[PDB]
Amino acid sequence: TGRVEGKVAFVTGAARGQGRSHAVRLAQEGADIIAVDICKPIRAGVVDTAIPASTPEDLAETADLVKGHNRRIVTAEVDVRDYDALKAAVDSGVEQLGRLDIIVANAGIGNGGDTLDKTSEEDWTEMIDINLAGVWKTVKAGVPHMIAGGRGGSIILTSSVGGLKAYPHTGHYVAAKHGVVGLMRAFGVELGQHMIRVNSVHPTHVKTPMLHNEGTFKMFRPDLENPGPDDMAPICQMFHTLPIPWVEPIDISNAVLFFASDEARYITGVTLPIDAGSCLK
Amino acid sequence: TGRVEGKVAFVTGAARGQGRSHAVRLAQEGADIIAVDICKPIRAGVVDTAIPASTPEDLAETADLVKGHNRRIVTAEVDVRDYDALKAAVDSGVEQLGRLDIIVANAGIGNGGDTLDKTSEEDWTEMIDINLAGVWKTVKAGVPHMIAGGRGGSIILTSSVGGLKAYPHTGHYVAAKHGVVGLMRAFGVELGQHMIRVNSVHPTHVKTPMLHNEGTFKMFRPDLENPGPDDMAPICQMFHTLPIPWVEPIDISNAVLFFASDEARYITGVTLPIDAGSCLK
Amino acid sequence: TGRVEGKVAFVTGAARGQGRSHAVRLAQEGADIIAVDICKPIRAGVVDTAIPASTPEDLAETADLVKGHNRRIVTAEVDVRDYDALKAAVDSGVEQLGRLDIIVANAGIGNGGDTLDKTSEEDWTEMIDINLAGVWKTVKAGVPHMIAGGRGGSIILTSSVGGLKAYPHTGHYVAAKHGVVGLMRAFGVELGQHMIRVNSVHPTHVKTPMLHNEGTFKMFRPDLENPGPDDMAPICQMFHTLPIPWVEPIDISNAVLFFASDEARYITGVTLPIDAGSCLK
Amino acid sequence: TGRVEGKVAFVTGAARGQGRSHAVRLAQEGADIIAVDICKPIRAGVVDTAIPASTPEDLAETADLVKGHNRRIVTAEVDVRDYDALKAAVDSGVEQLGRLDIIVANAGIGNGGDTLDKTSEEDWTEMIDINLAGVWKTVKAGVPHMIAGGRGGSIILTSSVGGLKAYPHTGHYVAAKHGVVGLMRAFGVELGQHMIRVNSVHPTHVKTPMLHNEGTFKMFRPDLENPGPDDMAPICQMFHTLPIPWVEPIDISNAVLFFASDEARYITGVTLPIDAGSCLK
Ligand SMILES: NC(=O)c1ccc[n+]([C@@H]2O[C@H](COP(=O)([O-])OP(=O)(O)OC[C@H]3O[C@@H](n4cnc5c(N)ncnc54)[C@H](O)[C@@H]3O)[C@@H](O)[C@H]2O)c1
Ligand SMILES: NC(=O)c1ccc[n+]([C@@H]2O[C@H](COP(=O)([O-])OP(=O)(O)OC[C@H]3O[C@@H](n4cnc5c(N)ncnc54)[C@H](O)[C@@H]3O)[C@@H](O)[C@H]2O)c1
Ligand SMILES: NC(=O)c1ccc[n+]([C@@H]2O[C@H](COP(=O)([O-])OP(=O)(O)OC[C@H]3O[C@@H](n4cnc5c(N)ncnc54)[C@H](O)[C@@H]3O)[C@@H](O)[C@H]2O)c1
Ligand SMILES: NC(=O)c1ccc[n+]([C@@H]2O[C@H](COP(=O)([O-])OP(=O)(O)OC[C@H]3O[C@@H](n4cnc5c(N)ncnc54)[C@H](O)[C@@H]3O)[C@@H](O)[C@H]2O)c1
Repeated sequence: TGRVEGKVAFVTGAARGQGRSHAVRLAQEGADIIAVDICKPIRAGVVDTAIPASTPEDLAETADLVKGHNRRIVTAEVDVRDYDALKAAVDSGVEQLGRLDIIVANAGIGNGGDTLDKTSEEDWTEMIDINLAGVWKTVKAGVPHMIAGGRGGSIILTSSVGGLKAYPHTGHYVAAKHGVVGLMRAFGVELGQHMIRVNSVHPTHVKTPMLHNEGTFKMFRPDLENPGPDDMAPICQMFHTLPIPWVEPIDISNAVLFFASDEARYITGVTLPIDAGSCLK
Repeated sequence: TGRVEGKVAFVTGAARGQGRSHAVRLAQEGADIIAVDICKPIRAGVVDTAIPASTPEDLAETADLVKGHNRRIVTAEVDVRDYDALKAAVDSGVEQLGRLDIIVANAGIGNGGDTLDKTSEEDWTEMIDINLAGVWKTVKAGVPHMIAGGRGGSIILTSSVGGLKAYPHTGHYVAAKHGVVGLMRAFGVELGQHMIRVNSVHPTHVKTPMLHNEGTFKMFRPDLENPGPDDMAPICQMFHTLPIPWVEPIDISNAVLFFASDEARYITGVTLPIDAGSCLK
Repeated sequence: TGRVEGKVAFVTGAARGQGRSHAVRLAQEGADIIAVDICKPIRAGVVDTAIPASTPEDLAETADLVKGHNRRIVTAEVDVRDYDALKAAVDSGVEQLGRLDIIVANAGIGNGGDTLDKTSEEDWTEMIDINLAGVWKTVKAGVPHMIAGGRGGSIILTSSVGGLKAYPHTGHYVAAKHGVVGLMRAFGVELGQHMIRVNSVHPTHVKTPMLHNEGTFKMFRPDLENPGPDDMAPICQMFHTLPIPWVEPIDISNAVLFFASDEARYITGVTLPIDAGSCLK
Repeated sequence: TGRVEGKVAFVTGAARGQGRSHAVRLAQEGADIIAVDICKPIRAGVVDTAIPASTPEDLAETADLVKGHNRRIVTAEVDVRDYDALKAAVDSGVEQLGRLDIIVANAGIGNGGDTLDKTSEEDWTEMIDINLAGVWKTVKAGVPHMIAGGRGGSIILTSSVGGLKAYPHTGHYVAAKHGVVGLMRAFGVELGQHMIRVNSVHPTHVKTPMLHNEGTFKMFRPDLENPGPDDMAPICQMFHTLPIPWVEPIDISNAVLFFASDEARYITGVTLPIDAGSCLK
């Protein structure tokens, strides 16, 4: 039997990166998946962002990978900011798949890059709306289905090392990610009575398009004209106690899997770094 | 002679409660004050709140108390959500008083009271807008004046025990107050280069109208028909290691004063509970 | 293929309880075991302790269980306080089993029960010597074998909820268990360069003879003449967010297994509660 | 009126450095002092230490400074490891001065410098005995006098940044200093009933002979033949968010004074860094 055999997991930001990885790993271990992603640029008139937008095709690819593990998947192209649309998608996914046992609130963005005193209200607001309020909305949408099932469940919120410590030029993201720790604790204290566990994962740098993009390469290596990942690697590695530059999506997925599984049945309220020792520094 | 002699402090939520106490204590110790408060109900059409709104007269009373210590005060009736209006008020205050050395981001609200899965988006959004984004706006408005002075300075953010641990029916407030810890850390890492310190205070229950109101008395003591503070005291006391029911505004002001003063010149990045040992439980 | 297939784990306190469970779970998942336990009363002339001593037969039983999973086990009856004897036992175990990949520093005691200001130096010293210095000695004995292997490895220290928060009448234990968090961090920063991860587990109450003994029953339920586990259960449950009285040894072993496995290859420096939400309170 | 007018403070490690500063600062603010220090080398046959020993004359110099503030002082040359001697000294001090309101458990050492896997049991044991068990003994000796006074009180334990995070080659010290956080929490939960507050201070580098010695200069600047403090400054500064190389004893004393004073009457259970932002990194 797989470690989440017979369960259903709702994963946001599932089009690519960590969210894709979570969908696929959970499916490998026996779960069917409700996979949602915006699949559009975050800001309507704007495609020229450092972090590229995801596409409908990215989400279709996630679906094909999940089906390759002989599991079912319901996909929906929906913005976690649009609560009514998100709730409709989750409602339909639970109709189709029969239950909801696991929530992985993974969807998130980067924007901005100014000091916090020079950050625009537009960048601030978008950041809070997705990375904090969107996580709230994700749990709010899924949890009535988990409660009604009467079997308990497991909720994993994606924070960051930035939910535990700060770094210059990321302050709006740090505020949001710290707020996610509050959501984890608040939901944990309210939902424990239903044998629902709530925990957060805190990745260091992860090899996804959020990290590996031209804008980010240039920010980490302003001394170079056309830096790539190999140029950024030694700078990222300085943040770690283990001598690696970043973790992989599978590393985060393996933590999510642990929390989702019955092997972590009595683990709730925890902030778990998957950070190669960043938080020891 | 005073511990903040010759300094100027910008205090939000100064109409009453802790913010009034901060303004008066800092003035007692030699600071002039830029005091801001919304001075009206939080939600335009709405006075049916458990926590009563502040008034213009409340802020005028604070001003009289500050003047009683032979210090100057500039007051403004402004909502911390309205960044342009807040910035204009602070700009005018610094014109009048000559400098800005201390920021105390104290303004905050309570609302709601449902479980977090049942919290309205209206209540959520108002809470984040004031208790998280309002604190960000407060620092953003004040800090250019502190940087430009070239003398360093001290920024104190008011979080809560709720910014460190959760309690049922307060989850949106907990998310905001945890976000405030992120703001503290983020501003701390960015502003240290200017010899600006950033720290947060985390009160337990404080005797102000935010705690002492009819709605709250009845909520803490549903067994009584007309409960007052004496009836709520033993319930609040159960949260503490020291056998007291709540701290007073002066207790929070004394911590603010410590952080504002040169006696805390090299203290930055700290989360300081004034909590009667709540966080030991 | 087991999650620790082909590895060797060194587990202290392996005669019963959590340590036995760790040996057996790790064996089930493919590891051979170096299992050590004092197998005698902690204090030479003294058998009438609240927590009963382990016996040689207890350790023989652990061995039979590991062999039942078709794995190899080397046992040794040794006190973790006797560094030279412990080192000799580990040296022999590694000779026999070929490598050392995982260290589980699980041996521990309770004693005392007075307030910390009334705790005897005898009780203090024994507590520190086993629960803090014995953990240090365990890692010190095993890690040269792990380093010399050149394959990286994983070290798990057993702390407690008492390594993160205090409770009356357990203060010497709390000091030791907080010291264990220091050892985890210190070894983590030093050993990361070898791709050796170091983490700590923090159990709430666990159903082992350390919890389930006549002395402890009477302490939790002084109102009863002959209390048993059922009488203690509701008191223990008040410490938790999930409505359970205690976790089982397997719950701790499943966390140890996660950290020991390649699925946690980049997780280091973490304090992981398996505490049913005790640390949310 | 001084901020600790009419109080008596018991300070260990009072011969020089931070302890001297605490004694003098508390005296300046109106407290009489029971000042203890070993005033001898730590290890009987041994003066070849990087950190120089204190002397009886150092303690006499502290006493002269306290008397210069027109306060009384009782001095004793006593090792905090010798509980019976320490208790006898405190008992006599309280006879002479009439009460005990404040305890400052400041005495501490450095030794060793190997990795934790290569640290001798001699160095380990001395470190735990003084920096952990010595702190326990200090509170144990003083606190009955505080309890019996019936006026409440304040206990400050000196930990370190090393009680919150680790650094290579300091692991035994880190274990002890983390244990001190456990003592603080344990005493906090037990003594709150008596209106006794317990808190810890966590200095970064402090300009005392523990930091400023030949051995340490050479260790921080192996590239130089005869390095002094000016050469060590930029290396220490790299650990901080504020651009300073170290704090001064007065900075720690100002935090001790705050906690000792009625201005911190409801503050208990807190870990307070005076660290120039080290813990933000
Ligand atoms: N990549 C890193 O280094 C790193 C480090 C720490 C934490 N994180 C966090 O991990 C999580 C996953 O990020 P990732 O690395 O996979 O990045 P990613 O950008 O590859 O994936 C994020 C996915 O979320 C989706 N998304 C964003 N906003 C959305 C919205 N409003 N509604 C629905 N979907 C939305 C995106 O379209 C994208 O497909 C995020 O919360 C991120 O903040 C990332
Ligand atoms: N009272 C408690 O028990 C308690 C406990 C922990 C933390 N806190 C926090 O302490 C701080 C002070 O609260 P208090 O106890 O003095 O309560 P209070 O309600 O007496 O005072 C808060 C003041 O903030 C003002 N304010 C609210 N929203 C505003 C806005 N948008 N713009 C400008 N001013 C605004 C109010 O008008 C009021 O005068 C708040 O951040 C609160 O969350 C309070
Ligand atoms: N049982 C609980 O509720 C609980 C809660 C939190 C943490 N812990 C910790 O979990 C760990 C395991 O305890 P357990 O619950 O399995 O209790 P247990 O008493 O059943 O098992 C502990 C084992 O450690 C062995 N041991 C003790 N001192 C030793 C020494 N000097 N040298 C070698 N072996 C020695 C004992 O003989 C015993 O076999 C301990 O570190 C304990 O402090 C236990
Ligand atoms: N100096 C730093 O950079 C630094 C940084 C963090 C924490 N600390 C801590 O601050 C405290 C004060 O150290 P300091 O900087 O003033 O150093 P210091 O060496 O100048 O002073 C420490 C004093 O403690 C005394 N002492 C040591 N062992 C003793 C014992 N067994 N009994 C009685 N007295 C004893 C010494 O004789 C000395 O007078 C210590 O706990 C230390 O670990 C220091």
